[PDB]
Amino acid sequence: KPRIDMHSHFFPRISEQEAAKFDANHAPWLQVSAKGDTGSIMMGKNNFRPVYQALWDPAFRIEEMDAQGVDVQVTCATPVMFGYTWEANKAAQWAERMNDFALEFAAHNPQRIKVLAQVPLQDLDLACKEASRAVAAGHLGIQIGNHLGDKDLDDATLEAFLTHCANEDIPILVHPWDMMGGQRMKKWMLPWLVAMPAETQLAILSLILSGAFERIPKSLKICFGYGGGSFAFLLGRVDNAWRHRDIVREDCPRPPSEYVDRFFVDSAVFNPGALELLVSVMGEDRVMLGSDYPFPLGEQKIGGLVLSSNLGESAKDKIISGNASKFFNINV
Amino acid sequence: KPRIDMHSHFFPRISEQEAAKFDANHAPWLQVSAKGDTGSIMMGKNNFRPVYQALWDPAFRIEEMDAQGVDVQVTCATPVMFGYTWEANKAAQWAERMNDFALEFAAHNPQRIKVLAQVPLQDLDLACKEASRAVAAGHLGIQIGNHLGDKDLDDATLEAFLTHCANEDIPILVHPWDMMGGQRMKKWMLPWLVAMPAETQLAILSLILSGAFERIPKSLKICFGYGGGSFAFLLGRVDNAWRHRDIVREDCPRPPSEYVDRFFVDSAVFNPGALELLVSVMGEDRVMLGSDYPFPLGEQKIGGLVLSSNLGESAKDKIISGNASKFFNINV
Ligand SMILES: [Fe+3]
Ligand SMILES: [Fe+3]
Repeated sequence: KPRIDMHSHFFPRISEQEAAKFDANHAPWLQVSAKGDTGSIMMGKNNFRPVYQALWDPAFRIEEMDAQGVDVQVTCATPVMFGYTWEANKAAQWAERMNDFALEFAAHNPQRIKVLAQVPLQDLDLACKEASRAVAAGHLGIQIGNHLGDKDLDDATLEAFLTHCANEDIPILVHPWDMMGGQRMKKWMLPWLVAMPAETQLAILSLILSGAFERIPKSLKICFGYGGGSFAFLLGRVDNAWRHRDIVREDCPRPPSEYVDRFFVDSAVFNPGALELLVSVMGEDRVMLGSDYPFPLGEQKIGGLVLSSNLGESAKDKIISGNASKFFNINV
Repeated sequence: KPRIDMHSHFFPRISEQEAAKFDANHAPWLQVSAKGDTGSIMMGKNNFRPVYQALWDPAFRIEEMDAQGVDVQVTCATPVMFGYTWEANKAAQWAERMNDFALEFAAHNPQRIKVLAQVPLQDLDLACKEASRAVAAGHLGIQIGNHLGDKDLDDATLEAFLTHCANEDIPILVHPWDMMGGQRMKKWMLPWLVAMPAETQLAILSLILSGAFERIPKSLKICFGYGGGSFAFLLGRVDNAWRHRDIVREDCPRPPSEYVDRFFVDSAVFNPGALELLVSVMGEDRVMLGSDYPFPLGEQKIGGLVLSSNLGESAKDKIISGNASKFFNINV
């Protein structure tokens, strides 16, 4: 039964001078070492993130895919690539480049590497153009940040985007980015451990409590990275809020727990017990295998947590294969 | 078999005339209505927060305890009473009276209503003796906000504040306030559902990943509110990042999950699976029973979630009674 990892990232071959053509210092580019096994993602003239070959080089990535026993990998842009804050034409031009770079990457092996597209999400019209064009060009769906500055997914622009994709049977993966906190989580990767889960939970709850799921067609295929943050665990607090205060219930007609059937989440939660609570809340039909490859905080043995757990026979195949197969309509 | 609820709040009988002796601009005061069953917390002249009798009336509170099954109850100040932004000598006096009004509330019935004190935490020195006075005065411990502005618990002054408390054996309850978010979480009580649990997790992670537990004595008795937020669910992700990045690891010599035997959490998690995970992570000797009385979002039937769960009879006694009895020094 072919293992599918749906959460993985790539970054293309962009030079410093090319990035500068979009933005002096907000546009990302890749610095590769001369040997070319290691390198670093660069913000203007500034070190952003240390990385290795599997991120840019498809040939290298394929061996590591064999090594982990991963047949098909659905990879997407690095959240830093989004450029949601720039001028729309510059960001729309950017997204066409990146999504093409992505097809170029997967040309190496169409059968085993699948790509998701990015969109200039600050401008609804250019975003809908890109979403459609890129799926036409071969992408299996779209990856978007969880918020545009102070605009959460409850915002009419982000709804109208999701409504678009639902109507065109385009699947969406939502990745947290540009985390809250300001000047509080500077040390020990706290952004990744505190805010990122809260960001994702806020994404989920923005749709639930705003009554977004009532307005959006039930045919939308939407997924949340990293086990939907800390949603599942705090769900009971949400339901309690919903029942005992009216301002929590105004725009939401059903108990918030009833909306678990309207979205998906991936398996990356790094704990046996958290995974078992996840499947208790989400159901075996709504969890997919994501690893966050090939970043240091991604599950280093892909499928490790799932394959070693004590869940259904059917359920295990579902999470590692069955669910991701329908969701992205990959040829099984 | 004595039920102890250790997470509850009060507000005192403060006339604006006694409020103005400190401030008529930020210093909050109590407005008792017609009947005398609804009241209001006023911010000098305007309406901050409306509440019902149970918050300010001890006599009424006793009766609702009697109806609820609660035999002993530990109550602490409401977050708006903290004024950690105020001048160190203003707050040192303001806090002294707030803990006096506290003790006046507890005076009615000391056997059953116990009190915890607030401090001018923005000044270590002023806050330190204030704790000692209040404990010598009748309070069983102290209550602090999780963070002071951009200063989290990884801060030396705070760490020293906790070290003062460990030394002089004063137990602490940490309560999230003034939530992160900026201009984002506006409708549906999102600050209280997303930000709040994230604050508490951060407070816990701040001590663990900084290595603060390597310096603070094992004798510190410190509790985190609301089940430690999303800590227990996300602990696996923190262990995984520790294992895979050197910056996460640098100031924390043991794995993060090792430190769960250094603090306590309350049981306000509103979900039976969340609770069993919480106990699985922390242990039955480290969980205490909290309701967050009398706020609407606090548990309706105090203890309901514990008593209707799959835990050891032995285990339910420790949560309901045992642990709170050792932790606070309450004659059963
Ligand atoms: Fe990722
Ligand atoms: Fe509280």
